[PDB]
Amino acid sequence: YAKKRGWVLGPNNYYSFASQQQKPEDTTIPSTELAKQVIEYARQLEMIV
Amino acid sequence: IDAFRLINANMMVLGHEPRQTTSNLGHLNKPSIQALIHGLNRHYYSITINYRKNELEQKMLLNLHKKSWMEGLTLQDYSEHCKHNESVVKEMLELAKNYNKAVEEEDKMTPEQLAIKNVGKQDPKRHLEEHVDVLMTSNIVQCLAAMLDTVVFK
Repeated sequence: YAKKRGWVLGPNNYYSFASQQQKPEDTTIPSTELAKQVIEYARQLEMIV
Repeated sequence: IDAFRLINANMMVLGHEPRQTTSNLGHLNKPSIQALIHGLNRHYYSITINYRKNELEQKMLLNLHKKSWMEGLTLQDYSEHCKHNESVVKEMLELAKNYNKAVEEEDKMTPEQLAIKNVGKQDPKRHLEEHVDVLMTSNIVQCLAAMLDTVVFK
C-alpha cells in the first residue's frame, strides 16, 4: 500500500489525505431553470383548448 | 352617435329612401322603436357612418394610452401581496364545503329534471375555479417577475 497508494509510514504514524468535498454553493444561480419551470406551467395551462 | 338627413315632402306617391344598387342598408343599425316614432321614416332617414382608420394615427394612440414601460417589471411588494392570498382561501374553502355539501347529497329521484329546474349558477364550477384561477395566475406572474430580476440584477 505504500508503493501503490499513500499510507506512508513516518514517525509511527500514517497519513491519509482528506477526500471530502468543499463546493461553495450559492443556489440562486440556477434561477434560469426555475423561470423555465414557471413558464412551462403557464404553457401547459394555456395553449390547448 | 347617429346622423340623419331630411327627405322632401314631394315624394309622397313614391316610397322613400330611393335605394337602388345596395345591400348594406340592412346593416349598421336597424330602426328601433324609439326612432321610428318621431320622424322616421316619413320625415327624414338614417345614414351609415364608418370610421376613417389609418396608419400614422392608430398605433401611436395605442402606444401612448395603453402602454407602460417601467410598470411591466415591478414587484407590488409583499405586504399586501401575500395578504391577498389569504382572504380568498377562506371563501373558497366555504364554497368547497358547500361544493362538498351538494356532491355528497346527490338527489337520485328524477335527476335530470331536478338538475335543470334547480340551478344556482354559483355552486358547481362558477365560484369554484374562478378565484382559484385568479390566485394561480397572480403568483406565477409575481414569482416569474421575481425570478427574472434575480437573473438580471447580479
